[PDB]
Amino acid sequence: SHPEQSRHLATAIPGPRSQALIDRKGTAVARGVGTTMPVYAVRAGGGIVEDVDGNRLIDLGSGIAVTTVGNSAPKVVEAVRSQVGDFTHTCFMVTPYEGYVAVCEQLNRLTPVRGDKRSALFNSGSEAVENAVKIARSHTHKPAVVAFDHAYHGRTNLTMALTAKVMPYKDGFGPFAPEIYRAPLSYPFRDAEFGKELATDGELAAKRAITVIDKQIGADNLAAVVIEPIQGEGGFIVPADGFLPTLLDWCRKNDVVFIADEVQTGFARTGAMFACEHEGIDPDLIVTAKGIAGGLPLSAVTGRAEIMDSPHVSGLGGTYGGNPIACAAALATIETIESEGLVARAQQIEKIMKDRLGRLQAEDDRIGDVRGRGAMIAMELVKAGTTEPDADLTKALCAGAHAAGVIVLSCGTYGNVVRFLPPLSIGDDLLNEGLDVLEEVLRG
Amino acid sequence: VSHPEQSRHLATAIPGPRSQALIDRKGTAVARGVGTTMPVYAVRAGGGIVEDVDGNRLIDLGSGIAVTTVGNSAPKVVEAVRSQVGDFTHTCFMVTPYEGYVAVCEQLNRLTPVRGDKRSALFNSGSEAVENAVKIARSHTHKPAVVAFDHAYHGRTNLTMALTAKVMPYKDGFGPFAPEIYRAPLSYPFRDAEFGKELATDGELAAKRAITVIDKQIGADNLAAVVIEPIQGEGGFIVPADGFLPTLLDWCRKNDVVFIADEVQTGFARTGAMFACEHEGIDPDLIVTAKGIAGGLPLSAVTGRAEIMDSPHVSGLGGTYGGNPIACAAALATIETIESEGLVARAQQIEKIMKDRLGRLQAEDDRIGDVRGRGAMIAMELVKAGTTEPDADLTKALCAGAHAAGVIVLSCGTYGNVVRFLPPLSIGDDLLNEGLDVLEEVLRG
Repeated sequence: SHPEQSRHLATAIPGPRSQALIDRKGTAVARGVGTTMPVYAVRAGGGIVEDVDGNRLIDLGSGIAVTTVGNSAPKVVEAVRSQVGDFTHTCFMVTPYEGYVAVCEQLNRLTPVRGDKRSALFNSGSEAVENAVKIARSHTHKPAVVAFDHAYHGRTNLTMALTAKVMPYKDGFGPFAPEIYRAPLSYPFRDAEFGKELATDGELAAKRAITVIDKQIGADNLAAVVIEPIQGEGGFIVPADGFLPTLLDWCRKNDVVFIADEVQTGFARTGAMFACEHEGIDPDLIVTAKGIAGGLPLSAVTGRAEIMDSPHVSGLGGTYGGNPIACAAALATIETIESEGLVARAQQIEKIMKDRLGRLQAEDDRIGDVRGRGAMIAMELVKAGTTEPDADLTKALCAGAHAAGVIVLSCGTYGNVVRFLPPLSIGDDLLNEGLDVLEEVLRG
Repeated sequence: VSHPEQSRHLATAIPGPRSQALIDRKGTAVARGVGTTMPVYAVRAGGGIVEDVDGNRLIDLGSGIAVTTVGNSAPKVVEAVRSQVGDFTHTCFMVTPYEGYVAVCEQLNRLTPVRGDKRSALFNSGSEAVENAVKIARSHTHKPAVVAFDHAYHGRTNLTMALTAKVMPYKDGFGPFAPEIYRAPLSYPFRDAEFGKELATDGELAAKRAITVIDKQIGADNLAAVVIEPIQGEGGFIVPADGFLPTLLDWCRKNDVVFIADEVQTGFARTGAMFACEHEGIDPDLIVTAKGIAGGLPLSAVTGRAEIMDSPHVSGLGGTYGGNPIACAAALATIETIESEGLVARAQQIEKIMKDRLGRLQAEDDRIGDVRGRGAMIAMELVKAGTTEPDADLTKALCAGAHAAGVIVLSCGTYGNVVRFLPPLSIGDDLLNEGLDVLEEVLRG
């Protein structure tokens, strides 16, 4: 039974029980673990998170794009409750189980990779990115990996290296994994300053990136190009059409592994099962996590078999990876997406969000850009009439929204992107109410 | 919760038909690099048994590589998970926090061998937790280098692969690796004895040799941290001579270097103490935990002195899933189970049984060169008779024979010649003795 599907302010935010927990957190948990919301969760589902003080908050974050099928989705709940009674863990590398194999089979069926495929399962998106890189290096016997401006790939030493922004992800945590290189990205809103055409000519932006890659790395030294189809933490940046196709074509001609990092965009989030579908991109490897298992810790790499099978037996794995409870949850998640038509639901949500935010942009020129696909939509805030970022306004907006019982996140290289990641279980009325709150706060 | 029948049972050949069908599916769906030890597919597990799809019931002497210490599907863990999942599966602690995360951190702070004011942070895997302990140490010290030891195992990410000593299969072809990672010599009494019997058990002098390497080849003013397992796990259940860890700790404290105890495998009752640092009264600066922490659910942690832990800036630590609320509920239940079922004492009982059985076997069979470990982390090292030459061939044959007779048993070691025993603390004496009987019978044959 989920919380009542209405916003409710029982107390000030934070309320007293949340504040008590904030004080406990401060004396038990390292300060490096930051928290966005000043409330403590007790129950969640549909479009709501209910806190320890009885407030019900509208969820426009889905736990950073994780609870796409909704928190405590009925199929996930049942799958976890059943499996936990059978076994919690055998370690797949010790005693295997059907759940792991079935999830790999489903990934192989569902992903935009073409031909014969194999998969492997881990826990976090960072681990899965690490394994995609291991796999590419093993297959190609080449060292280098290139990632892009505004990219985010995780918090391990190598995924920090792959990540572009230092504060807070990398600052003081190096030195970082070697032979990682940076290439320029298609970012239409900011590329427009140098030519309206370059803001829309994705093939040309890819050629700029290729020249960097060719000259500064060389295909014969390059294992892999890793890219998010839409940059997530970097600001919900959607590349100009032609950028991803041209990159993939270059990789295919130069024996370089094209790795799509769909940790955030994957599993119905962008109004397709995978965001690579929007331009018909068939990557060599695809990394998945977040929405894959309805909140349970699971991640994966799926890819062309000949690439995936290069690592030697026992060269991939980890103790917990592909946990049987998580696998049960992932199968339940897939079944939920397919049975409830959640890809189409993300499309419906895109229409509502782009309509509402577009009308807002029309009334407020501090909104420089509205962008994204499906239920991954954002607005970038700027000093009116310019592309100068306004992170101060972004912080103010988010703080005001939180005070009014709405969970909303920011992101961006310049800290000035307000993003929207509602779960696909949110109803239209709560989605529209959340956006109403943002409008009211922005007006004041 | 209803665990499988607590008896070994061979319903079919190993593998049976249903397992063979699954082996065939695995081969066409799963990357070959994900290896599997047992040729059987699990359906249910608990107590001291794993039951497979063909109805075979195998004796579990692996606990999923030291994870299901409290037993598979432990009653309190099952209850906690089932309760939590109905409330919420995930909010991201970094977005909307929840009490379970805080409560696990408070419990770690209370139970760990770190002294003074403490803080914790939660992740998913042991590799992630090691990575975090390193990030924390670097942030706090503003020094770059980290030293790990011969025979060390710390994980499968780029940096934890760097920290890990053995290349096959952990590192091979997966570099280049994270920079400013260095290697120092380890106390390994069995193999050190060839070079001096007295020296081999002098852990203080062993530490002094490692400190000389560290001083000369790195320098304290360039070194953020020393990371070490109290008993090396994948490297062979190597127990350092007494005085090694205390002397290393003392040097670190004198030289502003973070001493990181990697208790991913040794932690949470496994060694007959809550934490293995307790056996010599070591108080590390940071301690890494995972595996047994949450009864099989994916969770890991770093706990440490508050002034070190709080060095990273706000939002510098975390990850999307870390400290998942279902895993936190399982951790709280795991801790409660260890206390309520007296599992630390149970680990001590199992130590006695295993060391007595294996010591008798060693007296009768000169191919057993060494029997070592603590608690329910015990191993025997197999050698050519009369020597310390490793016998990986015998190890493999012994493990294969055991698997065919319905016993899950693992190997390890730098030279592939260590048979390890990691029974769950929920195993009955009779099944544990039966599992050991199987190993004996296979070894005789």
